[PDB]
Amino acid sequence: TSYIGGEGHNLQEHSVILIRGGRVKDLPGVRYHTVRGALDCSGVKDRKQARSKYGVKRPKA
Amino acid sequence: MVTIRLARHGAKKRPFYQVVVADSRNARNGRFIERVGFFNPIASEKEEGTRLDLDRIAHWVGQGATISDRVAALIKEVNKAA
Amino acid sequence: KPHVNVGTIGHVDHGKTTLTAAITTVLAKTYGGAARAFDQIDNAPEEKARGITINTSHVEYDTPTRHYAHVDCPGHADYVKNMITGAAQMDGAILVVAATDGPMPQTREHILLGRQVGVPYIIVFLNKCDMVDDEELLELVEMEVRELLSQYDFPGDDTPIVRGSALKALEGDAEWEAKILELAGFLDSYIPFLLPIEDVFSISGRGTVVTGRVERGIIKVGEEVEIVGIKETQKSTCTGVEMFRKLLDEGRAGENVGVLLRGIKREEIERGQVLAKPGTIKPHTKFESEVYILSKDEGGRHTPFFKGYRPQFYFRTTDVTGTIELPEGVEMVMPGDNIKMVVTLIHPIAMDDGLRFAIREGGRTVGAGVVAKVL
Amino acid sequence: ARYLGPKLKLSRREGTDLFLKSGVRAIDTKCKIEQAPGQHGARKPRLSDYGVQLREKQKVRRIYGVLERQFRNYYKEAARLKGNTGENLLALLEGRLDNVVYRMGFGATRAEARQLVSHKAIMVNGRVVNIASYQVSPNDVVSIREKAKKQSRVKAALELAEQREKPTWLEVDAGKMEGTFKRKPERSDLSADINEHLIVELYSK
Amino acid sequence: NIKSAKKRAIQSEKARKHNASRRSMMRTFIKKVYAAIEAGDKAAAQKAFNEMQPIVDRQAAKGLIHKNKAARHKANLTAQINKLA
RNA sequence: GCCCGGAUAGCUCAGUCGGUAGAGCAGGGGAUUGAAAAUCCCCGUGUCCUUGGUUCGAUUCCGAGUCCGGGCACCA
RNA sequence: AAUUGAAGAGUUUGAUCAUGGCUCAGAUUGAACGCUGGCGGCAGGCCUAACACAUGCAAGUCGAACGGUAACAGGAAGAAGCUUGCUUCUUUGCUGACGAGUGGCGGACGGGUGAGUAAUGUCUGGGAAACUGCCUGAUGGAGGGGGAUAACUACUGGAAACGGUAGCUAAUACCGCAUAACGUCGCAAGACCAAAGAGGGGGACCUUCGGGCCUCUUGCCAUCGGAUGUGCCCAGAUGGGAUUAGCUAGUAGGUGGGGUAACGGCUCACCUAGGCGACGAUCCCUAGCUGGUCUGAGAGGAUGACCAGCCACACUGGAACUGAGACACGGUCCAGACUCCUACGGGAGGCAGCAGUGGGGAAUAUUGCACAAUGGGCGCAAGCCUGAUGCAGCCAUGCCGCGUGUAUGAAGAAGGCCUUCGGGUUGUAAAGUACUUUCAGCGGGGAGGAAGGGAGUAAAGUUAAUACCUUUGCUCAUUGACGUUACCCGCAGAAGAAGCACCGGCUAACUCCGUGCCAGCAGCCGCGGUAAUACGGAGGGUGCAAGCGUUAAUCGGAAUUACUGGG
Ligand SMILES: Nc1nc2c(ncn2[C@@H]2O[C@H](COP(=O)(O)OP(=O)(O)O)[C@@H](O)[C@H]2O)c(=O)[nH]1
Ligand SMILES: *C(=O)[C@@H](N)Cc1ccccc1
Repeated sequence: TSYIGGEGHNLQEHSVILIRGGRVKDLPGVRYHTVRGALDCSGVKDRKQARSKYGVKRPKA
Repeated sequence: MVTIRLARHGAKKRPFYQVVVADSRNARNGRFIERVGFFNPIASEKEEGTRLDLDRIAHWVGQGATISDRVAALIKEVNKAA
Repeated sequence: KPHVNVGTIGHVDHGKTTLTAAITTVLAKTYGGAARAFDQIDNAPEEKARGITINTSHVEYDTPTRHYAHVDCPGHADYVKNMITGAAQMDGAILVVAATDGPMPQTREHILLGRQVGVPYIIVFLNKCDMVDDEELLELVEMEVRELLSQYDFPGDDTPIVRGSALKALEGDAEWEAKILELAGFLDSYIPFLLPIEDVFSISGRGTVVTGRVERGIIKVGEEVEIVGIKETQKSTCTGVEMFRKLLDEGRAGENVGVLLRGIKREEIERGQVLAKPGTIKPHTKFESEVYILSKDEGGRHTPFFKGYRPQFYFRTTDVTGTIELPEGVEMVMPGDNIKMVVTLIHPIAMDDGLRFAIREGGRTVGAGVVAKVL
Repeated sequence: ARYLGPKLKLSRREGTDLFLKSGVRAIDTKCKIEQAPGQHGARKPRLSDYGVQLREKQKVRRIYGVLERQFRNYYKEAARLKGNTGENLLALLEGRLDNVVYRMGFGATRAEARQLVSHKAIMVNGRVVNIASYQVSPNDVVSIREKAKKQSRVKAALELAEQREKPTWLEVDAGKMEGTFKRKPERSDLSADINEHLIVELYSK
Repeated sequence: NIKSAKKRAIQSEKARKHNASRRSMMRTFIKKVYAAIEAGDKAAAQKAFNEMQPIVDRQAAKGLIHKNKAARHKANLTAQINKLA
């Protein structure tokens, strides 16, 4: 079971995603991070800082 | 059959032939008994670029080993007499 | 070179194919180019588009200012599966009307089919003027075409109609030969490689081959071509072109070709997208479109729609449905308007101004549209 | 490669005139020196040991205009030489062509001197050299190529060298704009204020 | 397989039919000697020896045998008849 | 390219063979405390995926498209 | 001249010293992902499915081995147009050359994969009971005959694959005879065993007028050698588990027969009853090994991608022939599985060769060019073949170099942001102004990688000979995929080229506002309960740089497996 990070995601019962390791030491048993911005998991909204993570593209404007 | 052929070394567009004594039934840069000198066909106006110790060469051809035409022509260039 | 698709329409045996054999020869001698024989145009090789057997001859005639790819059908029913299904589309048609038959019912159906798919311009070619040689009967045939165009919502009051003889333009008699140049001249005055995706085929061992007739321009084996799809666009190259499993070194304008891509799956490309030129158009998520609405007796609707109504747009090969925003001032849109609508399609694609389409909803053609402004 | 940013701000980071903006106006005075590193620059830095060790290294990199990998490649060169690592680094860094032409006086600032080297204007041993990282050998002469000779830039820059130091590990002609490099430099005659001792242990870890 | 070096296929079949036919006659001459050694006739085997001594030696120069295998035959075969005589 | 099943308030389901949409698990808002457990006092928070037709009237009837999963093709 | 070389910090607790784990700072990677992106140089790029595979190509060559010549080009004889030699053109192996056939040679090299393998392998050091084509050294020989077969014809079975029937002819094909040696069997005496001719030129002579003969080049037979390759044996070393403790009966050895190139249980018949085993047998699991690569002060630990040597494999399993060498990637026979054609009787096929496709997967490239170069194959050579190799295309994957400009510029602006609202900061940053221009892009020049080879000529040897042939120079025309090359020059214009992580401590660098145990942050300790330097936005600063971060992986730190160096 993985940890879906981000402010409001879009994962519903299916849709292929990507899993990268790493514990959070906040939840018993979890050991991964679903990568935002991979295959089906879209980039989180309104995030202008640190966008390498969360898969957000560079703002066009 | 033992030959006195070459061996393409160096890089892309920058060769460095190793006049080597090897066997004809093997790779170009494969198993060799010895390397008798080297050859720099992409040399300059420096003081080197070709080295062939004749004694080691003659000992091989005298045994029954063949020489590559490229090496033999360069042997005429290295001039055993002059 | 800029390119416009053209075709000869009207009643069968009026002089469509010989007129097609008239323009291809007149532009090949006095200007230069390759000419196609009349029997080569009368007999049309078969093609399978979306599963339907279609016989369409692809000939070409070049003008000093415009590039033309012509299509033809020796069977009226073949013309039927051309425009509506999404096989052959022309921006400007050459209405072939015989002077001995005048506007026939079959000529009236071709005028009717021009309305639904959305053909903005219709050049009229009055043929068989070598029989009816009187001024009075030649003008009664002119007003019957113009009345058949004006009633069918076509600008028949200012359309240039070329009176001529197609068979006389074949042997090379200068009197009617230069008149076809006036016809070719009217194709230019009154009326960028792009390729639609009609069907894809994962050729066993070779890779993915996309099928589709060439819209504009010429391509050879090896050019880097981009593809605008209802996804994020990508780049690739045409490593090969074959037609009906027959080798082809060049994919030219008008020919139904088969493009072979460079490393793409079947899931990457879905039927409806387009292979465009790397540097001409970008995809848009928002744009404005102008539409004309039919009536209940010619299909259309019988009950109006409101805000949020999403009809299935059929732009050439695509069945993209999009929630349409209506302009301010109107609430209920009754069947028969000619107003503009705002489009926010669910999946972005190359939508530039001027693209024609026939709107559907539920299973019937509702209206004809054209992109007014790109946003 | 280059920093290409406000190349005087980092001089305010350490509070020392690193000659980054010599130009024609010798004394600046209007840059708010020593008191404008950032926005809240009024505060006194905690200055830890790792911090004092870093600034010593970070001072010199902004002076020669090189990067970390370039520097780590340079430091590795100092490790494989006898004598002393501390001097092996600084002797190497003076071998840079853009440093040599700057020391000859043909360059006002190193940034300006770097441009003439990169644009084939400089000529060593009668040969055109593009890469500024050209490790010059001792007992060699440099000169300015004829077509790019006296093109207004070296003229203004040459007289600005008359407010300078005029070192001893090199030699200039200044008659035909010619400079000749002698043996590699000693520490005792290079600025006298850049400590290399603190640099060495930083790359041990 | 589709390769012009399929002649080596028919070359070998022509050769195997040939070679083995020679080896079969080579072996039976050796067997004939063992018949006399079984019966203990020192005179018969002696003649049988020189009967095909050149034969087994003949395939040596032909290239069928490794020539040392053939030489090994003439050694022990003699050893049997000298044991008998 | 074609044929079906799920698309019912956060979640899982009832309700239909036209009649103005429910329940359960919820969760939360207020009073108490340094903050909660506990107790008392009130609860739908729904575009039935969207849209169109047959309309006194459609979640349910016939239609389409899109998303998801499951079956079949076709081979420039 | 040839290892000048070793760092720490946070967290147990009210607080402390230890013991002790956990974690972080570093380096690296055959990488993947996310965002961003200007070019170039050199390498590298299927690690999972040893998964199944469409099509193209990846090994042929020699006429100086032979019969022939089906084709293409000449010669010659002839014949028809008609311009009477300008053409047309039927015969013809008579030359050049050459599909198909017989034969010599290669196909066992080169190239790919790592499934299997824990010792039948590899590595290290020795050894004797072997063999060894092509090449080379020494000494002799190279005499003489016979009969079949393919191609080619006639006929004929089969859809095709693929043959069959009665006949034809030659050869460096094949089989006998002759002759033997320092060769082989044998104590000796004795006995026995080999083969092949072609190409060029030409004088006297000789022409059944094919040619012989002299001679030059080369090939063939045998023997001892040599170089090289290959096979075999012993010893040491080469992973983990004892919660794997007995294993083995051709197994331990001997004699004899047989077999192998060679020794041998390699294999048999018989006799004896031993052999391996705690310094670890057998069994199970895993796995190509090494020279190396990465880390590490070293010792060591991990690992075995590219390159190089070696072994194994070639759809699965097995077997065997040919041959110097295979018990064989593009060879055969069989069983089996999976595809393919079918005229349903029967046959055809193996990308772990380079490309490419499906599928797998987080993920790894064109169905490109040339044989110019190096090497290999055949050949006298010329040449021909060569997906080896040399190059190009694709990707920031890595290392490395360069550019995105410079100097000047204070109302120290606008606007953003903070403010004790004075101002400070952004900020020499920009604008403005003066110059230069790498690399892009456009247009012309222009290295080098090319050695030779081919033809001709002179000379020197060979010889009866100025011939032929061979060798040392020289002349002519030159053979370049890359290739719009490397490099150089000219022109225009700052024009076309900067993002990424972070800012409580470890750890370099800050505030405001918004959200209020909510949302989210997070490697560890830990932040958030309505005033957060740790969440989110914004300004500023810091770290790095065409890369920056993240996850996984390995080592280090870890003296937390301690031999160096612990209890
Ligand atoms: N009299 C006359 N007949 C014409 C003219 N043009 C065409 N036609 C006739 O029309 C016939 C067919 O014309 P076409 O357009 O090829 O018909 P389709 O190919 O069957 O549709 C031919 O037989 C022509 O004789 C014309 O100008 N004058
Ligand atoms: C492949 O043949 C295409 N060029 C034309 C086509 C033929 C049949 C069906 C679809 C495309």
